[PDB]
Amino acid sequence: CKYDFATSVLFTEAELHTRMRGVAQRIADDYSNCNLKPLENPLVIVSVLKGSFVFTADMVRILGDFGVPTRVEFLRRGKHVLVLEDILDTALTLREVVDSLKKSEPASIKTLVAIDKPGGRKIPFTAEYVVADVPNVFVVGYGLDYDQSYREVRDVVILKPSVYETWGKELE
Amino acid sequence: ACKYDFATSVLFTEAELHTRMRGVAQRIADDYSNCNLKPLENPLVIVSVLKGSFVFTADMVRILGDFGVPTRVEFLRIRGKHVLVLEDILDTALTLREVVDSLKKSEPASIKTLVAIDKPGGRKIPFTAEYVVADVPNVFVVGYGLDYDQSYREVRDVVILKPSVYETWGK
Ligand SMILES: O=c1[nH]c(=O)c2[nH+]cn([C@@H]3O[C@H](COP(=O)(O)O)[C@@H](O)[C@H]3O)c2[nH]1
Ligand SMILES: O=c1[nH]c(=O)c2[nH+]cn([C@@H]3O[C@H](COP(=O)(O)O)[C@@H](O)[C@H]3O)c2[nH]1
Ligand SMILES: [Mg+2]
Ligand SMILES: [Mg+2]
Ligand SMILES: [Mg+2]
Ligand SMILES: [Mg+2]
Repeated sequence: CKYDFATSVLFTEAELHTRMRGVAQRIADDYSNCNLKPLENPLVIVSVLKGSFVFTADMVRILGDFGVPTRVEFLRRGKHVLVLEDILDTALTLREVVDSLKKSEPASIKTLVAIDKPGGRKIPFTAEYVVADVPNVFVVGYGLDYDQSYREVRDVVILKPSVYETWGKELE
Repeated sequence: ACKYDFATSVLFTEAELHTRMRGVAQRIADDYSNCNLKPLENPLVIVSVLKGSFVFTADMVRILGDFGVPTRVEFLRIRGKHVLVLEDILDTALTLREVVDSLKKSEPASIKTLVAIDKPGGRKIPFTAEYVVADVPNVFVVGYGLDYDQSYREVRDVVILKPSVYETWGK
């Protein structure tokens, strides 16, 4: 492949940004009757997990270029809150987090994930905004990690078992 | 001269910063090639500080990744490890000192500092960053992680903040 520990590059960096610009136009349309201004009424970004900091940094600057001003917060009333996550697999985290952003009842609350793994659900969750779908394969890159590594990968790729095995007999 | 409204001037852009970051990534590559940096085994621990360094952290770990500097991030808003702290702006250098001191009490292999914006004239205590992306005078800024009350972090460029914005807002 293009990398030396992958078998396939699912989504490149040019694809996600292109998709995130598309979703940004969707969020700019859906949030045009909210009167989104800096300070007074800026959209809130809830950045769950530890691997959502790459997607969050890219998204807040794509929404800003689409006139959708934001204010971020990290979790690792009268406000339209937006929860962001690197990947949506089992969907148990968001559900709790989403249901937990309601106890401080916001103006409105939707979810935005960069990578949706709809095939690995345990409870029926659906995000209003998804940048891309991926089959039930393990994909590192764009902040995603295998034991805290390979987050720095600009692309969403698939780690070769060898990499997962070669690291096996170093642990003990 | 400003490409915005909430600002009087544009000190540095997303393009000015990115080019400066590749040059600092190479030096990070030069000075860390003797440590034998490898994923999982011994990656370069990037300790991101504040809520604002998260932008500068997201772009810098993808430039250090281009030059072959694998990393594992930690956010503080390490034993026998090479730790590299990152912070958006360096002012009084107080916040940096304590974080590094606290980090020093875990005995990391090494430990240096990397900032995107340094305000050398804002020093309460003396402090030198091992790596620096840009220098600004003693003016209040926003953008690229630098915020005005949780706002303006989304600005792609580091800009000086207009006075009207926080005389009107600070009452
Ligand atoms: O790099 C990765 N590529 C993947 O495909 C993947 N799938 C799940 N994870 C791990 O899942 C945890 C949170 O995901 P969920 O809450 O959606 O289960 C996080 O702790 C992740 O480490 C992955 N990490
Ligand atoms: O948005 C901002 N624009 C600025 O120009 C600025 N100067 C100082 N600060 C704040 O002061 C802190 C300095 O921390 P140090 O002790 O490490 O210098 C930083 O971490 C910030 O909290 C700023 N925030
Ligand atoms: Mg996650
Ligand atoms: Mg993980
Ligand atoms: Mg050097
Ligand atoms: Mg390479």
